[PDB]
Amino acid sequence: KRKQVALFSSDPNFKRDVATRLDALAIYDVRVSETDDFLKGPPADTRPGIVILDLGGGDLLGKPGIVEARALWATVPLIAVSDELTSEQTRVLVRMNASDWLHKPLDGKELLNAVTFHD
Repeated sequence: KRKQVALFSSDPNFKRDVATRLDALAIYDVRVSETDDFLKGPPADTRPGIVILDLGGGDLLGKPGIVEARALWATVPLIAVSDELTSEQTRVLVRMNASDWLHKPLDGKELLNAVTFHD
């Protein structure tokens, strides 16, 4: 019934605030994990609806098989959250085919607009 949301972040403030915001909307089943858990792809016991990936400074974009790991998630919408990136990092982000590029600190409205657009 509820739309599964996989959230990946190494920022404790961001994890708490995004899970609280989406869980207050009641129509989302939100799972939270470390940024590098994204590389593992979806678990066989789940059915992802949306992925929220907190890239931070963009350390994960320099990981060798990152664009291939995105394909493990098939065509689920991907919401990318990051601080400012370089052109080289923006290239990887473009290949990762995210529907939204949110800049930290994200406002309430911007995240809810990105998630509800795919509903």
